[PDB]
Amino acid sequence: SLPDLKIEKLDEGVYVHTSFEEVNGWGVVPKHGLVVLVNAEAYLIDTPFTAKDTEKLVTWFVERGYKIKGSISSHFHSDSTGGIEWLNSRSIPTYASELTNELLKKDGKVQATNSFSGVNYWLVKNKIEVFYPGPGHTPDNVVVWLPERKILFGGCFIKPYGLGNLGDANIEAWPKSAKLLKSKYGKAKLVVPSHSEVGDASLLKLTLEQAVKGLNESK
Ligand SMILES: O=C(O)c1cccc(-n2cc(Cc3ccccc3)nn2)c1C(=O)O
Ligand SMILES: [Zn+2]
Ligand SMILES: [Zn+2]
Repeated sequence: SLPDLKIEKLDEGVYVHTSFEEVNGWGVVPKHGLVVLVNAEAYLIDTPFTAKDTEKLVTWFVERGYKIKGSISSHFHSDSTGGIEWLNSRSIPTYASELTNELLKKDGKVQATNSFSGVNYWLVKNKIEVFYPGPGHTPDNVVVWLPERKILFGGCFIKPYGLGNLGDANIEAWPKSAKLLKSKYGKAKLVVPSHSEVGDASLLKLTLEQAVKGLNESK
């Protein structure tokens, strides 16, 4: 019924994985994440919704000669963390911020075996960086910057045509968070959202526009 997991090259060493899941009210939801190759090693940027899809993602790169050295989840929702439990069972290092794992704990969900704190964190030095722009889609949402390619994975923060699920959003901080993100990564060549198509740096402007709009319509 749902479309199959999809793995497409985005740039040298950078793939987009897209998994699909029926959520009530949204219909069939695409979820983009990334796989990043650092030498012969693969790093998941977000997991698919499910264990099954996460395992297909892993064997796709293991088949091709890459070992999985780590995954990081950009916020606590299952569309970023759905495969952490499966990864933990395979001894694959999982990462999530302290707050993200805190929110997973409080939801009765399996946590990543590694955490980081602070606004900045290198998953792989000079290759894969994690940055927290402030609350928005969720209290814990973080973006992943790839400095050698100028690719920003915005996750569920980047929302150019609607803010999506507001269940855990902070609509009052989101505009300040988006404006900070827009100035910091304005030279990004590609911007990858969770649920919308890859774009250029204008997706940062549009995300700001939608967050300001969303704040005003709540008053
Ligand atoms: O990450 C989440 O919390 C999440 C979960 C499910 C859907 C989600 N989204 C929904 C939309 C708008 C939309 C409208 C119609 C079709 C597809 C998307 N954007 N994201 C989300 C989310 O907000 O990230
Ligand atoms: Zn979310
Ligand atoms: Zn999402």
